[PDB]
Amino acid sequence: NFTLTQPRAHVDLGVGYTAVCATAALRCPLTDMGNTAQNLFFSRGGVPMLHDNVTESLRRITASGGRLNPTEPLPIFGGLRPATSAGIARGQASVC
Amino acid sequence: VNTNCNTLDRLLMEAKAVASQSSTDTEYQFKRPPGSTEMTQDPCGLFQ
Amino acid sequence: VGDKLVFLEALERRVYQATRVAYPLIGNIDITFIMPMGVFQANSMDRY
Amino acid sequence: ELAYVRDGVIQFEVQQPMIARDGPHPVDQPVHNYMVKRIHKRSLSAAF
Amino acid sequence: ELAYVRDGVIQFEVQQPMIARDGPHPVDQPVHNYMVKRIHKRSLSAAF
Amino acid sequence: DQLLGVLLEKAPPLSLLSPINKFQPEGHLNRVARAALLSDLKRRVCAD
Amino acid sequence: EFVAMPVSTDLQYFRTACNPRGRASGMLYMGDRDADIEAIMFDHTQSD
Repeated sequence: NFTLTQPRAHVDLGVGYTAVCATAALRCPLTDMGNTAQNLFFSRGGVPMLHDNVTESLRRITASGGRLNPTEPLPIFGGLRPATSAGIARGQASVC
Repeated sequence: VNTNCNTLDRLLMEAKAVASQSSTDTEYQFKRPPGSTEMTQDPCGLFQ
Repeated sequence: VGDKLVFLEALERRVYQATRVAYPLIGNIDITFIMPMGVFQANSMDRY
Repeated sequence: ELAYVRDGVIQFEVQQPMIARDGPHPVDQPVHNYMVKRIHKRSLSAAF
Repeated sequence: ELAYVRDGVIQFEVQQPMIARDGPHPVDQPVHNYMVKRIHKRSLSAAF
Repeated sequence: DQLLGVLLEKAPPLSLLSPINKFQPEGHLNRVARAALLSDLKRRVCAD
Repeated sequence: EFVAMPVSTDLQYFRTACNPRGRASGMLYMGDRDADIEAIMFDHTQSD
């Protein structure tokens, strides 16, 4: 595997500004303007409740009636990523 | 922010198509992947 | 245009053709939106 | 002689270009392509 | 010889004309400016 | 008749061929771009 | 052909190009695995 390298250099002799860019037209939107709430149970560090059943039922109820939720086994020392669903319909969902 | 030039110069220099803050592969708009180099223009972010 | 002789180029066939390199000038723009949800105008003169 | 071609084929050669960049991305290598296009056969009949 | 440049520079100066006005305004004096810019390096790579 | 009748199987619908050809940044797209292009295709085919 | 359905059904769903089955399906939603056309056809553990 030969590799071919060539160094180059540039400079702008501009006493002011010399180039201008402007967003002329708009193509298809990428993200989706859906209704996806934000789940705050993806973070750790706060002062928890004194009863574990309380927070467990709380997280269960919060997962009920939503789309993105932490995986149930709750892996300690992880990233707490949601379960990967199947294909997407009309674009990447945006949180609220 | 630090004061080096006037507010007009700082404002004209801020809008320079800063790096993105999301992902273009996932469907949940995760955090920005460390190392992903893509520049998106961000208006109404420097104006708050 | 105006009073100048500017070039007008649309490089998409002489370059960036049959290649895996993404054509530039297709950058993105981040826009935010805000909406109220449960506001109730507490005014008899406004509830009409 | 077309009633004896018994699944012939034809082909030619064209290659795609590429560009050269640098940075936090792998180097680029020229790629050549080789393709063959098969031959379909149909008949024509007219009675008398 | 691009492999060995080690921070090449470029420099240019500019002058500014003044206008003779009198009255309550204090006197003026001609002013000169001196600016220097650096060069920017970048490589290019391909494979074989 | 053999010609002009063979080409109908090679010709795809314009309503689909146009935006596909228009959106050619790199050939293969990610899921997000694919879904956006699909919404475009549906909007187009429902109308033209 | 007639299909049964609950009485209090969202009428706004029938105001656009809809799907008669009640849930969107097809092979157009993929990207990683071929065993997903069966995933999004009956699996009611994930949303539509």
